[PDB]
Amino acid sequence: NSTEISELIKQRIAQFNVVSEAHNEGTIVSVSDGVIRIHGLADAMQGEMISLPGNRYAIALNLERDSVGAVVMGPYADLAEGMKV
Amino acid sequence: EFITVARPYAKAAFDFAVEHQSVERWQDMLAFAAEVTKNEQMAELLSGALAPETLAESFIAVAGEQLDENGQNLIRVMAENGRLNALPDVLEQFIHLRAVSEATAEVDVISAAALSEQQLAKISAAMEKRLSRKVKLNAKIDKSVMAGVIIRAGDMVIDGSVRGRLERLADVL
Amino acid sequence: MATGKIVQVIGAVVDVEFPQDAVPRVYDALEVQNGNERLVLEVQQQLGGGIVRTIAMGSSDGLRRGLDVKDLEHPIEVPVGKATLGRIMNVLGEPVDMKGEIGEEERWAIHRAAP
Amino acid sequence: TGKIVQVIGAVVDVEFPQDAVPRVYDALEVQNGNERLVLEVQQQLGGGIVRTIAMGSSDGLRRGLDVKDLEHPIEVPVGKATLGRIMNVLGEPVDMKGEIGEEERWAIHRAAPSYEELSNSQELLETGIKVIDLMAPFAKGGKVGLFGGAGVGKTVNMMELIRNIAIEHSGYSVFAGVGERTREGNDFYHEMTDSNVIDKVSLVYGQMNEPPGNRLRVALTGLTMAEKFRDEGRDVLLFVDNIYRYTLAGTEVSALLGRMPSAVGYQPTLAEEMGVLQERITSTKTGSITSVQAVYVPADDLTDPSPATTFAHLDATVVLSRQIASLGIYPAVDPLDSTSRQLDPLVVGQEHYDTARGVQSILQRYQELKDIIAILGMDELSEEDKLVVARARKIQRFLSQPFFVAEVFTGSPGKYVSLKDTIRGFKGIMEGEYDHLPEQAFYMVGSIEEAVEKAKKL
Ligand SMILES: Nc1ncnc2c1ncn2[C@@H]1O[C@H](COP(=O)(O)OP(=O)(O)OP(=O)(O)O)[C@@H](O)[C@H]1O
Ligand SMILES: [Mg+2]
Repeated sequence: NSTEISELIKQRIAQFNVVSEAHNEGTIVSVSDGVIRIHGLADAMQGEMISLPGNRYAIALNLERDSVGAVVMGPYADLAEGMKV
Repeated sequence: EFITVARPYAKAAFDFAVEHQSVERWQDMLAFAAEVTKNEQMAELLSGALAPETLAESFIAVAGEQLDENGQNLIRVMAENGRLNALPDVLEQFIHLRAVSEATAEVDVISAAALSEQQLAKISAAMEKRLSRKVKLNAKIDKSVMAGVIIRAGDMVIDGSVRGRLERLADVL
Repeated sequence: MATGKIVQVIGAVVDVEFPQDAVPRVYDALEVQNGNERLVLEVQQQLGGGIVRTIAMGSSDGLRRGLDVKDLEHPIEVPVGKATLGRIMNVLGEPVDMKGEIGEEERWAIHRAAP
Repeated sequence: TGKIVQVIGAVVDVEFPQDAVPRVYDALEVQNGNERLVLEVQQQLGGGIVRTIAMGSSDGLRRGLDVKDLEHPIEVPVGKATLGRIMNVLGEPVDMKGEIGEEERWAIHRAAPSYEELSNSQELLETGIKVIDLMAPFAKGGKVGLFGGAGVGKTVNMMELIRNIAIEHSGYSVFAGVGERTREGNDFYHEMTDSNVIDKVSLVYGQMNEPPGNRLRVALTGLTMAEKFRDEGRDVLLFVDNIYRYTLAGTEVSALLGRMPSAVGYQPTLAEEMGVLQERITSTKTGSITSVQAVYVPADDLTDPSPATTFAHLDATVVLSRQIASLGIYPAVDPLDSTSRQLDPLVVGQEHYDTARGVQSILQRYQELKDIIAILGMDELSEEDKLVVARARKIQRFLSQPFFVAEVFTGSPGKYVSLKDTIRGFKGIMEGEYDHLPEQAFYMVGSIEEAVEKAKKL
């Protein structure tokens, strides 16, 4: 009765349109003092240049289990939680 | 590990299920809730920093086999603290507390070869007096022990294997 | 229309939770009804989950959890120009002397980039 | 089989199936772009997660990369095949020549020799340096430590010790550069090749440009080569360019490994990390190792935990002082802090012991008088105190010596001074035979006869 409920789970997640973010893309989780925490970016690599909204970049310093720690190469005050990167 | 944080939720859920005499349904609901947590897209959703209420309401959407009045309350309570990942451990602790409440103990028996029914009966009878609980034996005979038998209940272990005797004898060196 | 609600008050540090699609940016100004007066809060950090962390520009006493918060979308803005001459103002640009309202023509945000 | 799950600076976490978790200190392999990166296992976390330190640049590593598990620790070539070649921390050749003709490879993590195997020796090893062999003589097979700040001259002294000691030692030698200048390594290699002595020296170089893992593990490779040469029954010489960098690399990587800071922010395992490395450098009944180690002193604080821990592991300690170096006195050895286990009347004999203690007492009295001299000036001193000051200054000048390796700096030719000449000269100075000479007569003179010859022309 386990395989059928697992495939029912897949059917239901398909029904309600919960889906993972695309690789090479992520969302800003938090902003403080120029440090940025980003969710997703499953294909990011250490030291990569992450393109932000506008025309500025962040440098990936930490590849945590659930997030990427980055520092903004410029003014950070305009960034907001939930922005796509 | 979520072992320590799962305990209060498991205890509360078990007490509630006892007061409503619905333990089996709760166990099934907990198993279902533990399965959806393992979904690959749901895992990414749970890892993301969504607001507790939106994540909860999205989790309830993927479950239609939950007793809403109580299961939804459970999920929302765990969601408000971000403990949703603890569900696979809440299930295990719920099972453990149920087995303690029913005074029933699982026992694993390991030997070089399959045992006879009479030996199994004597083992079960001895273990029931040792634990003062009902027992349910399972046999997992092993290729490496060449003689004897191992009896494990909880974490107490009784060893009569010849492998154990060989190593215990060399220790006298 | 106020959109946020206070969730923590620890001394001068006030945490406010906003809907996930409306989280104010850093250095923006919020305001709340602290009894019979408007209290301005300056955004310092954007925490995860729509919670923002702010420094109160005034007395924090009397704040309840769950109070409505109005998100002014601009940073702290003060009057500028000839009208300010001879006038005493606080950090918020409100007159501290009893000499009435300032005949402002413009209000400028205090946080701006260097030349 | 493995999957990378975290990348934090030099530390990489890898997940394995729970039935195949690699042991501690196992070497892992991962393809990083167009090159192969080796990872060394440090800690076994729960759930099949293992924490590793990258032996190379960790940038460009993605999550989810496949990691291959090698079933053995880092193993480096050993034996005569390593003679005359420059080798990486991983035991790879770094010179442009071909592959190393290895016959055997050894794991770099090894246990110290047992208490029974240890051997005692008292054969004094002579050096050309007056102050070193006078105040802090050392025996064959012992440990020598050069303590100093930045720029006081640890490397110059070590090169002079190499030049002098290699004269009477015909065995093999190992030089391990840990976190020092690459330029100095290239210069040393070229000057070894020009003198045709390179074929007796094995050189392991991990310099400061390297990521922390190379600097952390490089010293163990040199130690393993030295141990291979020792167990063959030879007499080996080991030189560590800077032992301090090893602990510094440990400090750098410690925080990412999840260990709480200690003391001045050093790793809690500082003492154990230093001891496990130091204990392997020992002479044994099967063979002897002579070791010279330079020890950097951060911010000239001799009380820092890193210098403080090193003091107990060494047999002879030579302390270099910036204040003396600023006088232009070289080598800037502080004679009131330098000390050796060998300064014992039984081994060195009575005359050397008495001369050394007399010099030490005279200099201590001068240090005691200097505070009065600073305020009131020398005129207030008693007539015996003025004689003490005059003799102490002459002693301080005489400790200077022109080095052969320093000719590129001073220009003047180097000098080699016998132990007999230095003890005779210092005893003569303390007896007052040379009280008529000026101070400058003793500055940068090899022997006392050269001092009197310089006096004639002032
Ligand atoms: N015998 C000497 N005569 C003249 N100068 C000397 C002598 N010994 C050392 N020096 C001086 O010491 C200076 C620095 O020496 P060296 O490179 O050995 O220092 P170090 O202690 O190893 O420093 P670092 O911590 O930077 O590695 C040289 O510039 C040189 O002028
Ligand atoms: Mg040096």
